[PDB]
Amino acid sequence: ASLWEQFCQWVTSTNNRIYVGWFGTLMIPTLLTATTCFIIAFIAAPPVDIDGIREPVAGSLLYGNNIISGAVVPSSNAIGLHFYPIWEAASLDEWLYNGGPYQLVVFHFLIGIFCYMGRQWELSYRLGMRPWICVAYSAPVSAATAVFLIYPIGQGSFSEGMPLGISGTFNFMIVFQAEHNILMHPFHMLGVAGVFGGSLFSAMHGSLVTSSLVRETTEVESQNYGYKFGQEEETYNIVAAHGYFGRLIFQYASFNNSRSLHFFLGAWPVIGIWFTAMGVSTMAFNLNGFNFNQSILDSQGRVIGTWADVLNRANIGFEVMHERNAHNFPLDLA
Amino acid sequence: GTTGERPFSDIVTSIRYWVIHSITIPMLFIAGWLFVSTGLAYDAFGTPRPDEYFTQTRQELPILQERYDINQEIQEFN
Amino acid sequence: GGRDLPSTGFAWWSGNARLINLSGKLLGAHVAHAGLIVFWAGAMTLFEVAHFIPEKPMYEQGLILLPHIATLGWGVGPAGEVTDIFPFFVVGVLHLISSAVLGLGGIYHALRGPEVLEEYSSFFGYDWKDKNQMTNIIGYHLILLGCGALLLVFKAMFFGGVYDTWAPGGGDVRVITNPTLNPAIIFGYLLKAPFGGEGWIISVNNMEDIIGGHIWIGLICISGGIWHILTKPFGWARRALIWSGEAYLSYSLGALSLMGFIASVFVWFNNTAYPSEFYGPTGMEASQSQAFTFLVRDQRLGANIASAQGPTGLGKYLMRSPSGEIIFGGETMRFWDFRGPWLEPLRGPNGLDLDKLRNDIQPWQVRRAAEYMTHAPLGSLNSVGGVITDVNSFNYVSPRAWLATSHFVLGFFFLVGHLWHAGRARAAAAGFEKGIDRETEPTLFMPDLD
Amino acid sequence: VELTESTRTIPLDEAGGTTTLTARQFTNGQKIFVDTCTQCHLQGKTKTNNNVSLGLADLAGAEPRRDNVLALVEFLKNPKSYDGEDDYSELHPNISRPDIYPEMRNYTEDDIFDVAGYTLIAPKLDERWGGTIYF
Amino acid sequence: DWRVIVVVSPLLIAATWAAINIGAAAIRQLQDVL
Amino acid sequence: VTYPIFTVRWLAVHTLAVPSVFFVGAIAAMQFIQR
Amino acid sequence: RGWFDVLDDWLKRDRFVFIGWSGLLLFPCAFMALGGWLTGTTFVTSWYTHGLASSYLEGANFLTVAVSSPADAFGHSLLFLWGPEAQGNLTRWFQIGGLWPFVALHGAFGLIGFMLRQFEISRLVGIRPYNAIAFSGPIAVFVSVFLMYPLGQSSWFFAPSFGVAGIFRFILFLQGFHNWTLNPFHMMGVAGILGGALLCAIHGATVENTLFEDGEDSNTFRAFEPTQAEETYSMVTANRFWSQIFGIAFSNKRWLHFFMLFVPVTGLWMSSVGIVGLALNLRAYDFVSQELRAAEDPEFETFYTKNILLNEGMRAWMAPQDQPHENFIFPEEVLPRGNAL
Ligand code: CLA
Ligand code: CLA
Ligand code: CLA
Ligand code: CLA
Ligand SMILES: CCCCCCCCCCCCCCCC(=O)OC[C@H](COP(=O)(O)OC[C@@H](O)CO)OC(=O)CCCCCCCCCCCCCCC
Ligand SMILES: CC1=C(/C=C/C(C)=C/C=C/C(C)=C/C=C/C=C(C)/C=C/C=C(C)/C=C/C2=C(C)CCCC2(C)C)C(C)(C)CCC1
Ligand SMILES: CC1=C(/C=C/C(C)=C/C=C/C(C)=C/C=C/C=C(C)/C=C/C=C(C)/C=C/C2=C(C)CCCC2(C)C)C(C)(C)CCC1
Ligand SMILES: CC1=C(/C=C/C(C)=C/C=C/C(C)=C/C=C/C=C(C)/C=C/C=C(C)/C=C/C2=C(C)CCCC2(C)C)C(C)(C)CCC1
Ligand SMILES: CCCCCCCCCCCCO[C@@H]1O[C@H](CO)[C@@H](O[C@H]2O[C@H](CO)[C@@H](O)[C@H](O)[C@H]2O)[C@H](O)[C@H]1O
Ligand SMILES: [Ca+2]
Ligand SMILES: [Cl-]
Ligand SMILES: [Cl-]
Ligand SMILES: [Fe+2]
Repeated sequence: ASLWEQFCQWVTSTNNRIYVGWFGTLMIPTLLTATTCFIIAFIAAPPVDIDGIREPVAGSLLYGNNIISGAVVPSSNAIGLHFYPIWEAASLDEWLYNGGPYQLVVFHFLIGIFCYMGRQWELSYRLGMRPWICVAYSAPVSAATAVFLIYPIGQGSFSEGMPLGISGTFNFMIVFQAEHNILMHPFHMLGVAGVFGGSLFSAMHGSLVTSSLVRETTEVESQNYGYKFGQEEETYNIVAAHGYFGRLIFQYASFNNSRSLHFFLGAWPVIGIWFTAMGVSTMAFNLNGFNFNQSILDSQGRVIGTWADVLNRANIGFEVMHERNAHNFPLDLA
Repeated sequence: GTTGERPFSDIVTSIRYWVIHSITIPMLFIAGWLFVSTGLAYDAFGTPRPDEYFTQTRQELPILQERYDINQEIQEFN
Repeated sequence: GGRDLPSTGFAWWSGNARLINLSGKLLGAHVAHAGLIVFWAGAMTLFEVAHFIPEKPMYEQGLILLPHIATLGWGVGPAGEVTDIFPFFVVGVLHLISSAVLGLGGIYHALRGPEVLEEYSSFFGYDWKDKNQMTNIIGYHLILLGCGALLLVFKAMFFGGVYDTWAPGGGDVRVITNPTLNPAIIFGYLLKAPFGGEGWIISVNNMEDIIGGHIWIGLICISGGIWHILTKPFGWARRALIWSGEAYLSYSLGALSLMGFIASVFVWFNNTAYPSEFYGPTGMEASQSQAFTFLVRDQRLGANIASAQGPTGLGKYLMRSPSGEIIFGGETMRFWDFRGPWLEPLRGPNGLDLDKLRNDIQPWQVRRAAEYMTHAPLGSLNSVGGVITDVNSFNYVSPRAWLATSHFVLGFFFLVGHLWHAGRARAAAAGFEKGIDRETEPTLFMPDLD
Repeated sequence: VELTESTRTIPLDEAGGTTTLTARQFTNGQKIFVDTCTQCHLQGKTKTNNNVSLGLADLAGAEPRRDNVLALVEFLKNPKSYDGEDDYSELHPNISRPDIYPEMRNYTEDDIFDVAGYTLIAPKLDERWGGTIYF
Repeated sequence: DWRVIVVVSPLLIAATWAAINIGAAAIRQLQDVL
Repeated sequence: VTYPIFTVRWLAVHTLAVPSVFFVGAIAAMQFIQR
Repeated sequence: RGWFDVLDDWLKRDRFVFIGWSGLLLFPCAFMALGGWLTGTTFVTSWYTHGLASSYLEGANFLTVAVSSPADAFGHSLLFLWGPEAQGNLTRWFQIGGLWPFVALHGAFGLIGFMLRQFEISRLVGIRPYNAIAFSGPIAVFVSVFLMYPLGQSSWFFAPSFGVAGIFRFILFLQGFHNWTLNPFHMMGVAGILGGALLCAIHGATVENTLFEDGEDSNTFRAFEPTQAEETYSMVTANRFWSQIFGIAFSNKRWLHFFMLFVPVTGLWMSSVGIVGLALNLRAYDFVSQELRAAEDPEFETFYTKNILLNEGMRAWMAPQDQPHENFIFPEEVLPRGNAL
């Protein structure tokens, strides 16, 4: 009846083609702002002094980049963790020089993806669903917050956040390895277990379901037309898939309950990505990967190398050349 | 459900099984222990002991460079 | 009291969910877990004392509880030197014995008490739907929390004081005689930006500010406790919130996640409530120490540190912050908001003063900077100090690093717990936590999206 | 090879005197080096001042030369500058100032002897001893 | 080599203990399959 | 009732587990090798 | 009863461990490969091939052990135990790195036997062989990485070592020497693997949160039986949810599961094509337009050129230790390094 209640009913409506909700009332402005500023900056931002040493890095397409090398360059190291909106700049050109677009895009994007997770819960509540899809989405959200927010906070500068580009991401990863030895960190190893196993189990699940499809089509048409949207019955024989997979390994290694199988399919890469998000978030505070350098000595005391020592030689080569003009003192304290 | 074999939970909860294994599993453990502690593993696999990584006449890495006569090469490397 | 899944509908891996409507057993689980917390406090303090070299810095020895006891002003003197081993041992012994008492009480309520307390007393009997009794328990816990804040205030004001790292003559255990009761300062700490140079409440820089805030927190908590004991929840609160045990758990999980994040940032950035004599330098402190150390060394070699330009054109040792303050050069330009008791003597109104740098640097500041630079919070998981490219000979990870990493991980997983329990509480109060009813599936009655 | 006596034989003074450490003395000197020296002298460098490192050429170029046991012991009692002109008792860790360096007030004279012996033996076990910070 | 003797002999003790505690049923299973 | 003892499953278990326990005892003795 | 059909009966019994005709290839080869890896990482050095300690016997841990690649002097010699290098000596064979082609060859033939096992059990059970088709991805990865990459290079030395930190070395080596992150074939591999992980997580979460209320317990896992006919979760509700959240949604179960198959298998095949290119040093190392500009203009810096500098530094600081057979003496003054580090 009231205007506010009519607005509340429109906002929370399940009949909206794209669900808005109250989390969407924050999601849509922040994500549209971040999208518009990212597109404009990726095409036409001027070079950005990321290291705060008056050495501006061309990040945009109009300044000589391609798609692979293009990036929205992180804000200046001179700024650090300081809040740098447009109204704190004396001009828009100064804001562009110091990397203000990165701060704007990253802050609105982080709010938007947290509101995406809230909106996923919201729509699951309005649809009468169980609510934990947002918990699975909290693993990419945690990883994004680790590389765009938590690593800058721990390192003390938004210039340390992952750049918004392909080659910028590669640069972030290589400097990360040289400084934190992320490959030797077990949380990253758990993340690699998560993504390799998630892809493995995606291939397994998909291959077993495709293998055990019930014959409902001819050999001419696509087999996907054997499934009708909203059909009551099962489109594949789970018992046949279980018989195959419990003969492929052994009987008790195969799921027969589809709900336990799908909980495992959800839980494995989510827990792996949670662990790798926490690994990056803890190397924000410089709790680094394992240091086994010169761990093996002979009886005289001479160092016998291992593969970790060769890995350290690679890490040193990455470190001495990174931000080549930014260091004035002997130690890269942060 | 059962393919024919005795179920494992029946097997490992038996007196006769643990009478056999209380002996077999620790004595395999001590067999591996005496493989290492008598030093036979070094001679079997050619792994240097902690004082034969470098000799008094070779202090560099003994990187094999021969393609066929590697036995004499390892010998003069010691 | 169902102790199996046919009698409860909860599997063993969700088995403590069988305790939701069993109040006395639930009280026993809590008291038993509380006893675990006090047990760790006592046994870890005894371990840290047993693994304490008192002539060695606490941050060098992997200690996290002895710094907390020393910050309160127990067993320490000027510059954090341990005068007495005994107060740390006393704090450990007291927690360990109280934990024995609490474990006996938790095991009693969990295994022999009334399973439900509502058939024994109306005071301890709680129904989750009973909004008045849950607000009474809020009020009790609020009164005792305010008393704990006032107990910290009493320790700092009337019981020997606390460790002030900013004290003249160097940091020492001093008595706070003039805490700031000004609500402008205390609550404008809450309005400061959570960003660089402002730091929200992490930038609280003096023991007077901390103690005045704790007086305000104690007053606020006691007033709010008397509030929740004297009032029922209002209609807006009843219409906005879910009123169930899982809901209240998830609300507390969200608060705990917030507090773990804040504690990680607090131990990473603040050196007032986490003094660097006990917790080691912060990352910002160590970087500024490296810049100051090499400024001092190159000035002793005759270099003009003001007019020295670096390879990039900025000053090698001294430069300007984006607002113009004279700050250390190099990558530490990002840490220019760092304040520390070894560095504030060399800071003028415009930043780092040239005259003080030229002729007022003391040898203890040089020693402190070298120690802090060589104890930067950088370390491998296996506790190998320094940058990760260093070889294995320095057994060090800063307590700041351990505490910040642990509490950030705990804060994240407790945000995950909030999401899991807030969603399940809403789904269970709405009635679809077990899945979609086939006959009344809600999407089947909606119009098509296109 | 083993940790031979030739590895433990090091110059004792400036006059050609030599001393041979024991295995226990070398182990104790290493342990003391891990405990107190490595925070600035990891792998023989000096993070605070790598112009003055623990390399053997660095030790030989000091005034007087610090490539022998008694010179390193004297530096650990009364540290000086590299040219021996200035006083570093308030700036380098030492055993004569327990007021400002309490981490070494429980070290005896034999402990200083052991850590000096390790400081002379460790350069011939690592070729990157006393190099650049990143080496 | 005495090393070979003292390495093989624990395996011999394990095998002979398993044999003298399973051999009746082992010979029975061998008989029932011919 | 009256199961076989020696099966393909028995050999499948030992082929893996007998050298596994042997190798574990080896690595346990390796833990006490001094430099 | 013919002897072949009697053997076919015995090989394809319903036992705890299925053998099959494929088991005669799979089980001895997989056992040889696994036992060789465990034997090498427990006992066998890399001191004469690499100048490294890589067994538990030398004091390395689980991260730092490997069956390391053989010496570069052997080229692509298959390094048989009876071969002209080892000459029957097992100790010499262990020392020259013959366990690497032992593990790699038996592993490759065991992988063949495993996909043959997938084919055999799929035929016996009566299902389609899409598990074997999906497993073509891992075999493509193994063949391109452990076999055709060293075959294209100078020796088996530059193959990845069968170890955790050895694989990390191979990974960093391919970054610094090949710019393998910049290769689009690896980017498609990354997209496929992260998409497969995404699809796994999203598919599991969607099914667990669109389950039908088919039981009275809060434990929803007991509301399923394998022999039931109807779906355990609501595809209509899931479709409406993802249509309103994401914009699009799956409407076909079979297409959903084929896509869950398709994404990581295609990623593995694409990354394998890139590794085949890298075998011949056919890299996507450089964008020549940006180097020509950067050589002409010292004001031009992108993240690409920074990565190029990172690769140069890694190569110069790693190659003397990573390739000790080359005797790379790089004096300290030629090592590229930035200011003060
Ligand atoms: C902090 C950890 C903690 C605590 C305090 C509890 C507490 C409780 N759980 Mg529980 N649980 C936990 C972790 C915990 N759990 C974990 C990690 C799991 C997953 C495996 C479970 C799964 C679970 C299930 C399935 C159930 C419970 C149940 C219970 C309740 C009664 C237990 C009972 O009756 O059987 C008694 C058990 C014993 C008598 C075994 C002996 C154990 C004793 C108590 C050991 C501790 C004694 C200590 C050494 C002595 C110190 C005392 C002093 C002298 C110093 C109880 C309040 C039950 C319930 O819901 O109640 C209706 C139940 O069904 N839990
Ligand atoms: C949060 C903790 C907590 C809570 C809410 C309860 C609640 C209850 N207990 Mg329990 N108990 C606890 C912890 C707790 N207990 C611990 C730690 C022990 C070990 C000593 C016990 C051992 C215990 C036994 C043996 C019995 C109970 C009983 C009871 C019930 C009636 C008590 C009563 O009203 O008498 C009146 C209350 C008073 C006279 C208040 C006296 C003040 C207290 C005891 C001293 C002050 C505490 C401390 C010094 C102050 C600060 C705490 C410190 C750790 C900081 C009641 C529901 C009885 C029962 O089972 O019900 C039928 C029963 O016989 N409890
Ligand atoms: C931890 C102790 C505690 C707990 C569990 C509660 C719990 C509760 N209080 Mg209480 N309160 C407390 C302490 C506590 N209070 C104290 C210490 C005081 C003294 C100041 C009060 C004074 C108080 C009053 C006057 C009222 C309550 C009310 C309530 C009820 C509903 C509140 C609500 O909906 O939240 C949510 C709040 C909102 C939706 C309002 C918007 C607030 C914005 C979003 C906060 C912004 C915070 C920001 C994101 C974080 C930045 C930090 C800083 C800048 C603020 C609830 C049961 C209400 C009630 O029901 O009466 C009985 C009520 O009117 N409390
Ligand atoms: C104090 C806060 C708190 C409390 C009281 C609860 C309480 C409850 N939770 Mg919750 N939850 C929390 C925080 C909390 N949770 C957090 C922080 C998370 C995110 C991880 C979750 C995620 C969660 C899930 C997914 C579920 C619950 C569930 C439950 C219910 C039953 C759980 C149970 O029986 O324990 C059983 C304990 C175990 C089975 C063992 C857990 C051990 C974990 C996996 C590893 C331990 C790691 C630890 C750091 C030690 C490392 C060991 C290592 C060295 C080997 C119960 C009422 C269930 C539910 O919804 O029912 C209503 C359920 O499904 N919770
Ligand atoms: C007690 C452990 C809880 C830790 C949280 C991790 C489990 C949840 C992760 C799933 C995320 C995806 C969300 C959508 C997925 C989703 O919606 O799940 C649905 C699934 C169905 O549960 P039910 O509704 O039947 O029961 C759960 C509650 O409703 C009441 O029991 O929930 C669970 O299975 C929870 C069981 C977790 C308890 C055991 C899990 C232990 C795994 C972690 C062990 C440690 C791993 C690291 C070791 C190296
Ligand atoms: C319910 C339940 C549970 C739980 C339980 C718990 C949680 C508990 C606890 C408990 C506790 C919480 C405890 C405790 C304790 C303590 C004690 C018992 C102590 C003591 C003492 C002493 C004796 C000491 C001594 C000493 C001193 C005096 C000092 C010096 C040193 C020493 C140490 C000698 C579970 C999970 C199992 C499950 C089932 C049910
Ligand atoms: C001690 C101290 C201090 C003080 C502090 C203070 C004084 C404080 C406070 C504080 C406070 C006083 C706070 C707070 C908070 C709040 C919160 C955290 C909230 C919230 C929220 C919520 C939870 C809500 C929700 C919702 C919404 C959003 C809407 C609808 C409904 C609902 C409910 C859903 C200082 C720093 C000075 C100094 C140092 C120390
Ligand atoms: C090379 C070769 C060969 C072969 C051999 C073989 C085939 C053998 C073997 C072997 C084997 C087959 C061995 C084994 C092993 C093992 C081990 C070394 C194990 C382990 C383990 C562990 C350590 C685990 C742990 C854990 C975890 C981590 C998880 C859960 C829990 C537990 C604790 C269980 C022949 C003579 C033909 C000729 C020449 C060449
Ligand atoms: C976990 C698996 C265990 C690994 C196996 C343990 C035994 C390893 C080998 C050690 C045995 C003796 O070690 C070495 O064996 C080889 C056989 O390979 C002998 O070699 C001898 O026979 C071979 C075979 O014709 C020829 O090379 C030659 O005639 C002669 O050298 C060596 O003289 C001996 O030094
Ligand atoms: Ca020290
Ligand atoms: Cl760079
Ligand atoms: Cl610097
Ligand atoms: Fe599925």
